Amino acid sequence: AGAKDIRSKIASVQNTQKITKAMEMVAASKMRKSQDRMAASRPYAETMRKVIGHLAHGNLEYKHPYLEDRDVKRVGYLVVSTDRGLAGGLNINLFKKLLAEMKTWTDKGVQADLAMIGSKGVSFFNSVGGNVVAQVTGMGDNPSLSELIGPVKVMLQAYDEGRLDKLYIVSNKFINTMSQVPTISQLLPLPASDDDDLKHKSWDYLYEPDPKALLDTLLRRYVESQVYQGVVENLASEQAARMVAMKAATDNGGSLIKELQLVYNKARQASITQELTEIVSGAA
Amino acid sequence: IIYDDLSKQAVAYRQISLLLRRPPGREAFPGDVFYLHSRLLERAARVNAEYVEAFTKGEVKGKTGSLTALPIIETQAGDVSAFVP
Amino acid sequence: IIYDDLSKQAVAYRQISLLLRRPPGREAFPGDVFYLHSRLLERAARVNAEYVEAFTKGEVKGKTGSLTALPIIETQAGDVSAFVP
Repeated sequence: AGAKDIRSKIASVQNTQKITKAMEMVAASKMRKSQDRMAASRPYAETMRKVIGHLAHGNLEYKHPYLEDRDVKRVGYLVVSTDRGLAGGLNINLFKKLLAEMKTWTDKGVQADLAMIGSKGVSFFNSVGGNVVAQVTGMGDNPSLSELIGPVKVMLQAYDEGRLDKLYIVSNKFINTMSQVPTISQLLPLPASDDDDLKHKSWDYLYEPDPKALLDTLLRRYVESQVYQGVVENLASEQAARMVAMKAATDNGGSLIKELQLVYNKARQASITQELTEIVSGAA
Repeated sequence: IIYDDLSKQAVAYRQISLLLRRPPGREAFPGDVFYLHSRLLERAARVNAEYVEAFTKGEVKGKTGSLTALPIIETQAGDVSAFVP
Repeated sequence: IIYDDLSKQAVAYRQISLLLRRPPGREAFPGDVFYLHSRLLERAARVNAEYVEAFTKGEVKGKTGSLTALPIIETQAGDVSAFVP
């Protein structure tokens, strides 16, 4: 206490308010760039899904494993998490939803399996004791598909090798700048769109060399693309969450300055009074 | 009975006291700034029927008088923790 | 030697000074409250063997003497700036 300590504390809180204002600005610009990098990713997945729609269950169809709902004896999850803190409640809401569903699956006696994108989830699920089999970390704000090839390779290999029976990606969904929602959604076996290529009756492809070898790579590339889109939406959501967190923190710093200054003024007045009284009432 | 400001009574007493060279205490209020308000507000009382009988020489029987006080105090910046409040 | 709360000897000396009408310093402490504690604490010393021989008139030779002091002070709200600390 005393005017000098409180004045030092006011100075430090003003500095904190500067820092958080700057972090809010930066997060807003990176949100814009990340939700451009997000929109740039749609065409690939959107056309590849129409190709698969025509080739898999169109006017002709095939019997690839990834398309059939076989019996669930254990599940795998791909978890997207940030690499950086100060993002608000994002990661923990996501992880609590994930744990709530993994609880059901393990109650039914089916095991669960995890592969981690980002280091926050890695540390968290190491602390909880989940089974993590593959991870990639330190992508930061520069996600690239060539890094996601590993962890999704592990899960696909373990799927068609018969050691999984369902595969999910769990990630946040960027909806509106002020709102973001965690979602667990399935990507194996392939979920069935209502797009009708019954109008495509009018034709069929020439397959070089044959359709069966092509459907396989199309499905693998499609799964990799959806995982990448999940990563990128989660990145834009991290930015849009850090923005609002830092806005709130700047307002809290501002509302705290106004209390520290009342305490400071009271201490200043008390010190003037005590000094001047000691002098006057000491003399004579 | 309503005292419209007992902060301004305290300030006027502080004036009268400092003009008499009396050493001040916290926030420059005199030593007996508590006794000032204490001996005032302690009169707002309720008294039993025997006190009323004895005081009024037996003219009033079985009634109990009372005086209810609502003092008003003004607090600078919402500080309920200063010497006079 | 462990002087317990020398911050309470300073208050006793302040009382004695203010009753003798001596000029009050900061926090009403007397002027020579530094000289009060200084000449107390400068007695805790280690003395060389020659001073001990001269003092004991030759009875003790070749031994140093020593007195160690551990005064205690109490600081209100971590204020090491106050006059006594």
